[PDB]
Amino acid sequence: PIELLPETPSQTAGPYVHIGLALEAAGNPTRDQEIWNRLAKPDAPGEHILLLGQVYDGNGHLVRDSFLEVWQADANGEYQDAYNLENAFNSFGRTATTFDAGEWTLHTVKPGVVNNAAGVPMAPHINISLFARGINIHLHTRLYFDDEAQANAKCPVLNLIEQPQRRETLIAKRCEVDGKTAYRFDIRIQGEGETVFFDF
Amino acid sequence: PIELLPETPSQTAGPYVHIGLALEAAGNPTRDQEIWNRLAKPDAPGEHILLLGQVYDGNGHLVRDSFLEVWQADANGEYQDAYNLENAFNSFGRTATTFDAGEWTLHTVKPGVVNNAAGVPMAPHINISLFARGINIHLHTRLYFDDEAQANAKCPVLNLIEQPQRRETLIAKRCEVDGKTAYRFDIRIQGEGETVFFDF
Amino acid sequence: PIELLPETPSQTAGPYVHIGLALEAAGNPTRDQEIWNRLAKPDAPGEHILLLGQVYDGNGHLVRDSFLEVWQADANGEYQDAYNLENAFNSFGRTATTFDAGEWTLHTVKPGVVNNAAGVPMAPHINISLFARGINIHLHTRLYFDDEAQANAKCPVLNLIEQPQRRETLIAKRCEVDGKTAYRFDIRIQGEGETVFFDF
Amino acid sequence: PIELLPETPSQTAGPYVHIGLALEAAGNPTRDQEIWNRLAKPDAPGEHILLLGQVYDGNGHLVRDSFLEVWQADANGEYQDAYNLENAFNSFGRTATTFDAGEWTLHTVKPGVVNNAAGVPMAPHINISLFARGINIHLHTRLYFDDEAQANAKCPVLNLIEQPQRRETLIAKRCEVDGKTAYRFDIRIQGEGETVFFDF
Amino acid sequence: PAQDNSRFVIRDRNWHPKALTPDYKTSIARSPRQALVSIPQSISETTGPNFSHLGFGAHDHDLLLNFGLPIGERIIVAGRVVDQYGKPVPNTLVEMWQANAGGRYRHKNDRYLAPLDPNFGGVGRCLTDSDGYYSFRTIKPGPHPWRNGPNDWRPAHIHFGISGPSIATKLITQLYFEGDPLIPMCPIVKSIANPEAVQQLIAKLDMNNANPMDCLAYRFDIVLRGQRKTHFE
Amino acid sequence: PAQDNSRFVIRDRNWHPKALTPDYKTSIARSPRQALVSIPQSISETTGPNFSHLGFGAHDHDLLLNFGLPIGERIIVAGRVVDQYGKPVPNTLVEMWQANAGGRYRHKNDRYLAPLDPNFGGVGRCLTDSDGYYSFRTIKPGPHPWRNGPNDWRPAHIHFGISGPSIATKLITQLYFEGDPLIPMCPIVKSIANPEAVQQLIAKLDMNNANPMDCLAYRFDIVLRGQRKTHFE
Amino acid sequence: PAQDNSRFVIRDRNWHPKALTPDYKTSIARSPRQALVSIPQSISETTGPNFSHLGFGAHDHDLLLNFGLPIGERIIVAGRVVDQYGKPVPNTLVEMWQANAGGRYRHKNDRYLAPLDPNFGGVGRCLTDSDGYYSFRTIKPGPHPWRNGPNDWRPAHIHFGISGPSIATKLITQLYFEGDPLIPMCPIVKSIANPEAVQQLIAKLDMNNANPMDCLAYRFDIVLRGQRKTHFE
Ligand SMILES: [Fe+3]
Ligand SMILES: [Fe+3]
Ligand SMILES: [Fe+3]
Ligand SMILES: [Fe+3]
Repeated sequence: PIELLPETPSQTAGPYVHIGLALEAAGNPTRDQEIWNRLAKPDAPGEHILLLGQVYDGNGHLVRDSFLEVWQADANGEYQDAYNLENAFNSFGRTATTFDAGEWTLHTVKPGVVNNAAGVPMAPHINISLFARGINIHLHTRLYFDDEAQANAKCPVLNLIEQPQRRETLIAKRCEVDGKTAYRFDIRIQGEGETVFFDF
Repeated sequence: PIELLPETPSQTAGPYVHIGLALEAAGNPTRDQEIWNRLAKPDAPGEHILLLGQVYDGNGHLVRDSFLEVWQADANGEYQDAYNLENAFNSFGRTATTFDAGEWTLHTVKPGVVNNAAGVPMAPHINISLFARGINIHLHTRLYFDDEAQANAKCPVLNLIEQPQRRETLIAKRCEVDGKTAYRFDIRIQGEGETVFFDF
Repeated sequence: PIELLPETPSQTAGPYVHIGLALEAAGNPTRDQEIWNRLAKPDAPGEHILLLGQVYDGNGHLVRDSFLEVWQADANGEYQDAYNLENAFNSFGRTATTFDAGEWTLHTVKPGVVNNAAGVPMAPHINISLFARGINIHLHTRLYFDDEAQANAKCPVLNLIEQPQRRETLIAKRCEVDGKTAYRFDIRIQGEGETVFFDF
Repeated sequence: PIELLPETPSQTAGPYVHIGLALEAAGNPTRDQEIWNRLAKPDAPGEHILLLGQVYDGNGHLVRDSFLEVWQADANGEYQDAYNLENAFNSFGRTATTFDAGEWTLHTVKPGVVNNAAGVPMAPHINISLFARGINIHLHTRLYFDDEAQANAKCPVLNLIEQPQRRETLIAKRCEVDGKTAYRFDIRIQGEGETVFFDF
Repeated sequence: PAQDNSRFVIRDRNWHPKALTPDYKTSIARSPRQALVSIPQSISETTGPNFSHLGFGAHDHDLLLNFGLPIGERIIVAGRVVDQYGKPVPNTLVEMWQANAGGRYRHKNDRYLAPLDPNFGGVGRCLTDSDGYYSFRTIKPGPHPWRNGPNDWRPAHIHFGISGPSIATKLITQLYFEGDPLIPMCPIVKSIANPEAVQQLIAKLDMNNANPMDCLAYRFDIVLRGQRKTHFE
Repeated sequence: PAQDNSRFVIRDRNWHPKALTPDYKTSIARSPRQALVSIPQSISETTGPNFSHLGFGAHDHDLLLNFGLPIGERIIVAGRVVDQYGKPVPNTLVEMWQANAGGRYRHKNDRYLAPLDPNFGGVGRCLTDSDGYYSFRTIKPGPHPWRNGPNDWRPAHIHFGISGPSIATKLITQLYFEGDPLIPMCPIVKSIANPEAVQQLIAKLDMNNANPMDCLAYRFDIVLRGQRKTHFE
Repeated sequence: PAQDNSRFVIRDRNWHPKALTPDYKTSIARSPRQALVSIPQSISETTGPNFSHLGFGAHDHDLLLNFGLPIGERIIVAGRVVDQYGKPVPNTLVEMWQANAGGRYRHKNDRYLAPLDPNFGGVGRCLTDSDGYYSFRTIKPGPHPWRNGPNDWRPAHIHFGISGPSIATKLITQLYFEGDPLIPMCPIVKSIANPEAVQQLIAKLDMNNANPMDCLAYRFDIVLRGQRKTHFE
């Protein structure tokens, strides 16, 4: 058969990832412009929400050295690829968990609906990529919302997960933090309640 | 790079180890002098104690064919390398678990403190090596004492174990057997509450 | 290591180089436009000078079949790369030595100063490349002026030559031909007073 | 034939030999004990002499980065191998030529006579080993004295050198320095008056 | 906004290191035990951020000046980012981090006894040019011990993160240096099963790109997943 | 005026022939005994003449018409000029000269007994096109005896001079013809130590470029020093 | 005093580099043109100094302490000194010198732009033990540019001087590091015609001698001229 050039192989991000990708978090001087955890400016249209979570290893211990990358649509269900700190809203961001802060936080807006390749609407969701020492190749997942049950029931992506019980691992639980709409999304890398990860 | 001669590969002790290393336990005639489970004679200095434990496999079942070897300093924090049955204290000994007895026992004294190579004191501990059928290469562990919380907190070795939960697995529980001071140290080879094993 | 395609290897220009590159000199019909020894037109700005010299071999015998190429800045220290016979000045030219005329001549103007990569000024100089039967790969040298001691003393290139005695081999000696300003630059390929040759 | 382990291949001493073998000369702080240019303390038996010289390359240019080691017998024709700064005389020493000092100097005594393997007397001489950048394997020579004509004539080593003319290259010329008895020994590595070098 | 016009060649998960590679101790507790769920590519996966407008500082990519001069071997690390079809990946973000010449990281948690270099930070970023080329100037990092086996040492290495055209192509990897004898002993390197794949992570000495009497150069090219147009969907 | 904006890859003096190659007698007395002095590239070394504006005659490149018809094998010699990076070198000057079919040069000093050809000059020039291509039409030169050893013969050859972008790139060489048995016997060829290097001077028969019932063709590509932009200087 | 009681196996001058090795330019004017004169061994040549009584300082052999801590890869260079017959050479003087982590030397003449390290001198000395063993603690030196060809770089190396039992055994050499890609390109290394000979100068990575979480180790054994007793003389 036909063989293209092989893709450069992946390697773990290692324990010091933060010095390269999360300057502030690493407690190191940052540059003029940094890609961080604030996707939305206070004036961005849409419902402003707060996302938070913890990452657990197979022993049920917190992962205090992870790095997370997020990608989501704006309130219109539109992906905004031109990254600029001047923008009211960016579709991309980065967050982390540290020895100092075992929990990550992201300031954004609830994503609008997007259609899959076949023209079927997917429920609102945030695409997540998880990196850390011990992870040879990054893990992909999706964050759905517990207040979109009607939508979740019909998502073609969620419907690909053979077992219903596993589907719930993808649902962030709505709460409030300082009288603000927040969602809690914990990731379990291994074992009991192991979060679903995708390949695409 | 420089390569030395390779070390002779390990092999499991097998199910009949007792015939070679634990004659009595094997219910076979012993020789004049045997290396067994009585490290100290009643007249040895230090706090006389009884050590006992059980060995569990991954299914939570008793390991009834194990063989153990211990190395510890005397009461004064000194290692007595000259093995002799005439001695009041021998730093080395051997014990086992049998079909007949699923629990092992050792008669010793609480060891004194010894410094690590960097001159930092280590909490009182007993060095253990475990062998059995199903174990291809012997397992190394340490037994520490619950009534030494202060020393334990600062042990350079215990402190190398990343998760505090894991450290607890090396702590023997003080008790009394026939109203005599004893400590119980159970070993879980696999799974829930799996005991920390070392490499050195 | 990374290896690029190999440069085509050099070969001696051979005994007849004149037929290909010095038509007149070769006593053969010339073409409409030829590249020769008149770099400056009477009306070119700068001090008009006449360059002359002999080329000696290792036994001190004249080399009557050499071919030389020159590259120099104009009076303003500028390299004029767009070669055109209409130009009052061309930064490039060609000369030779024949059995007929064992001394080469070049009509030009004294070059202006140019800076090295580091921004330091070089003493006025002419770059020269020498070819001839018996020379497998051309030789590179530079012609400097005896009437520019001040500059010469500071030239970062001249200063790269370890032995001061060797530096003098690069200095053309001022004179006059027909009461015209001239400079004589003899090249010694081998032996006594051998001319400095560069690699770059 | 029988082959033994090959000797480790030699390499040039390089341009900074001074930092490793001639601290002072190098102008770096010295250690407590340094092997240097004074073989005889003022109260050493024998005739106190001063040795000096220059080293020349193939072009007749001074070699300003040479390093020389010397080995000679005491006044009684005895080799004193036990090196000690406390000794009135050491048979071994080191000197150098530098950018600052183009001439090396040695403070010693005129060596007594020693016999060759066959029992024949050798004329008074100093064994020299020369090192420097550009020299891949050190050069061995011998320094003889002009005031020992009779002995020189019968030297079985000097006599191995086929041409009388070459023999002279090895004779130090008596002089006086600050009314002190001195001998000048210039070394010419290559060309006209090239000094004899040995193999043994 | 971004459009769903491309498809990315499926990853070869036998080429990349697996999740569980026991000699690399930390991977045991950090590898999923369930199979990964495969999903069709949609706009969510085939799009990603474009960093053409991020405001890059003048010395963002020059580790010699972005933090006197650091001590260590002065090198230029350069290469090109192309896809599996061999097409250049223009204007893509390349981020890198490393230790100093002594193998010490400028991070709290690094207690290695080799000192910090007052003039060295060890973080850089560069946007590829029209042709997919990037370059950094830095000092060659030193190997460093780590608590894995009792005497484990990572070979000298530089951490790299590449964005590519989509979240589907985003990759984090590590560069190693030609001839390093530590390479074959490293359990992180050995997480990779095919030796042919290991070869792709080795930067080659590049005398052609070196600055004489200044610094040496290493060449490291990166291949992201092949991008094709959707067809007959 | 020209500007200093490029650097050239350092030549490999172990690839090119050495100065002293004793079998080639004339080299004994014309080879320097001191070492070349290495100097850093500056605007003086990295610029050179551009011959784009020289006025070339219509048959400058046609030795069949530039001097009846000459006697001998009608051939085209074509090829491309690229740098070490594989980049084409456009508008560069290519000059050649050779003997006639009998191995006689049109030069006073040539006293070989093979006659001159009244219709043959043996001089040509061509500026490369936008793709670095050049071509000539001539007749295949014959071997010629020369006074080196007692029975020395030069393989049939064509002399070449190529300008390139700078004086650093300029080069003079010789083309030889595929299969000529005299090649391995020539002390001039032999001035080159590496056999792989000799192969680069051999022109290959090119039937694809030949004109049926008219003339054959040979392909001879040339590689000049690799040119790159300056960085971190 | 010393006595003439031994003979040394004659040197193989085809194994050692020759005097004239033109690619290493300074060797052209510093190589004798006349042949060496062979002489029989006498007391003059078979004896040498014994350094057993030199008063060495406590850190003479520890470059980490003998000049804060130096920046760079912490290593131990250890090995044994033996003769051709495989016999240890006890209580012999071993001296070494090198550059810092950046290839910079602590000498007036070293103008390279890489900074000096305020905590590194680069000189050591050690007396072999009863078994012929020596060891030093230092940092791995960096390659350095030098003016030979226009882009020459010495491989990372350490200069060694060994006394041995006589002036006939005295040697000066250089140690190179396993896998360094610069090795094959070095005109100095190439002064050695035999590849097998070159291999003898490469120090091997020695994980067995390393101190976990502290420093790596390299092994470099030295072979001096065989020493035998006189017979039938
Ligand atoms: Fe790292
Ligand atoms: Fe058995
Ligand atoms: Fe010819
Ligand atoms: Fe050196």
